[PDB]
Amino acid sequence: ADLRALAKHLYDSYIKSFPLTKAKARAILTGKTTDKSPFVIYDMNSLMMGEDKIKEQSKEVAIRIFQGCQFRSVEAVQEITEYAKSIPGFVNLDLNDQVTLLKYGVHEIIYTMLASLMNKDGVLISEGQGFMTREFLKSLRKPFGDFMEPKFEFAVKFNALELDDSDLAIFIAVIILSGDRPGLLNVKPIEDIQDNLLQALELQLKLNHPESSQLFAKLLQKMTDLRQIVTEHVQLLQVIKKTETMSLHPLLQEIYKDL
Amino acid sequence: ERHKILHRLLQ
Ligand SMILES: CC[C@H](NC(=O)c1ccc2c(c1)c(C)c(C)n2Cc1ccc(-c2ccccc2C(=O)O)cc1)c1ccccc1
Repeated sequence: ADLRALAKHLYDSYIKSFPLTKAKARAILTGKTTDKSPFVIYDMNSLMMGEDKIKEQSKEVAIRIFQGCQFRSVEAVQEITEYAKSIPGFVNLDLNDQVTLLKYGVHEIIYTMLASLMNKDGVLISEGQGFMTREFLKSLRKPFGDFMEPKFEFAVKFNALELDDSDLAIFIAVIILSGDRPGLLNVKPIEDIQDNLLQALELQLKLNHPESSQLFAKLLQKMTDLRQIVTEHVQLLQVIKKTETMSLHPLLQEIYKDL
Repeated sequence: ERHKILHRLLQ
């Protein structure tokens, strides 16, 4: 591979696949545009006003929010799938393996990219037109109060790495090509691709983050934290399954089935 | 087979 050409190809594809980039999100979050400010959502009244001002649905806040997260997740799975197809070699893999890689990869990827939309105090919503506070999300009734908080905890640590979109494009590709997913039929060709992606990621980080020479190592070690969030999320979903008499979008059910 | 929607997205 030409590792610089690969990195560029992945960045261009990431830009085509994901309409809200970390670059745009950071501009919005630091107020460095290009306004006006996003509408801030911190209580039920401001959530309701936000729906007016402006854009089955529960009239209960916790479920309304949970439903919004589902809809956005369904969109994210489609974007991620488009992106996966652009990774060299991916569409030549066994189709059962392609499905396996997406099934087990999407949570890791979603939560990695969600950090781009977060600062310590809240998260951009609705394509950046709104900003939903972390404390508001924490205040939701049980069991939903703990729905977002682990994502924020991860995000604060992960955002400390100061990755940009060009870094993230390669890291997300590395996540997709994970040869250790349960059920993979041909592990070798997945690892051959991941090996090239890791090389590209390493060079990219070395060149563009000269002050932190071991950022690559630091980034690879975030997988435990990321997988921990996913585990806590699946556990919460089980509690929600028992407690809520709740409907899950078919694509999400499909992902969770035998996960 | 067990993942109808994901399969369609992929092809
Ligand atoms: C993959 C598992 C899946 N998703 C997540 O856990 C998850 C959680 C939050 C997410 C995300 C994912 C993503 C991708 C984002 C961007 N966000 C942030 C977000 C914040 C607010 C809203 C929202 C709330 C109310 C009204 C409108 C909106 C809106 O922005 O449209 C939507 C998304 C999950 C599985 C089962 C149930 C719920 C979620």
